[PDB]
Amino acid sequence: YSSNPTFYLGIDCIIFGFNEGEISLLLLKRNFEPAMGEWSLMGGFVQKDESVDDAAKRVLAELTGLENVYMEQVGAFGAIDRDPGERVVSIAYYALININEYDRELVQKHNAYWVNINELPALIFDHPEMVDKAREMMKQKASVEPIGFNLLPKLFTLSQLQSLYEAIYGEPMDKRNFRKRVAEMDFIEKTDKIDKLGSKRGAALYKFNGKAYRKDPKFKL
Amino acid sequence: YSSNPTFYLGIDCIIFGFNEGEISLLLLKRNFEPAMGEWSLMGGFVQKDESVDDAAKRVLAELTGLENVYMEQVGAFGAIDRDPGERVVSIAYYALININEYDRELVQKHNAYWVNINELPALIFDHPEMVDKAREMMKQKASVEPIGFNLLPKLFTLSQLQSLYEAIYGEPMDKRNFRKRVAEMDFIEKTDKIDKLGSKRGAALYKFNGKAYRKDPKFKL
Repeated sequence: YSSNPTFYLGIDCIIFGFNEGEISLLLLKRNFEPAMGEWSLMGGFVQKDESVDDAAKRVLAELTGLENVYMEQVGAFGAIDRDPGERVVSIAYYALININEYDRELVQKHNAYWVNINELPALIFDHPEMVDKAREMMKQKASVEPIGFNLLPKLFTLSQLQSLYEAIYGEPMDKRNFRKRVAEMDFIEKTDKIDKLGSKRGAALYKFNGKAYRKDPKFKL
Repeated sequence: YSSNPTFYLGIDCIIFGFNEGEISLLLLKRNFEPAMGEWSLMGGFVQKDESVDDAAKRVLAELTGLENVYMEQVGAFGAIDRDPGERVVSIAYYALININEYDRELVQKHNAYWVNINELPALIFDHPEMVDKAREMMKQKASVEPIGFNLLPKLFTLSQLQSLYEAIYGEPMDKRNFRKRVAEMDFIEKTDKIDKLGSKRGAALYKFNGKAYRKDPKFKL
């Protein structure tokens, strides 16, 4: 153990949200050094008293004030010169949150903004490569697991769910087949509530229950 | 950067091979401390002069003498007490090699043995959890990419290819549909060579060319 070097261990969060048709990431225009004024993911460092997963949770809560967040580890990024300051190996995670539900004041302190995932600014270091990989993993996984519902409020319309999925895959779906495919899922249940987008339009709301899903975990959408 | 701790950065390789129907891992019965006499993955440590990926390659070559090996990063394992000695965060990779082709002498020095992935001994620390995750990733990926061919010699029979796939999924396939599905792949080409398993039996040999695959990269098996 002792003849080997030690490394600063970074945490970087790719924070996904969904709103009005598009998938956005929560990014920081850095107040601080290095690369001041440039865009980046939310970052921190693993501490001696916490696991790497717990560091991810802390860093995310620091920005958002959110806990019990769906998170996935993306990977350990460890090119020698990835960060020009000192050597840092960073573990990237992605997170899927409800965009109506984070802590606005914390976001303001970090000087963070939501940006459309298809219209991102240049990001520092190897952050573009972290985003690319997290996207692929998320697309891969959201086609066989119900992880997408973390991006939606507890109650959602089918129009929104469809729109979510079109945004995830950058491709429009057949409305007919989609609606059917959802009706065949018992754990996506139709409620007797409606979304009132303005005085003159409504739409039926659904909810996902993970009890019904976990008793029969079949998902493909 | 400087107010944060630094960590020993481990490398752990899950080394997959394929032979006579079954998938095996190359494991070490440790000559050395800690946990002497117990079974583990092949490990090392990231050095100051190498990227994390390059450390993975080195550690694997140390045991096998192999280079240009198909490898995938599995993840950063960072529970505080994962390794009871000092704190180590370890990056697990998996590797897919041709079992006829490694360096026997290096394997002997490390006191490593091939073991059936379904009949593994107890492994130390969080190595079981690394193996579990690498298996899932490998199964997931080998169903949509031609990564399986790294586990086979350059020339293979369809009987072997089938057998490989049955072992990957722990499930027998329909011989008929399988054979057809392969005929529909131009990049799996039939040669005029035969495997001579003993004096009295042969079978037609095929090869994968990644040129033909990369020009039209469609794979599902």
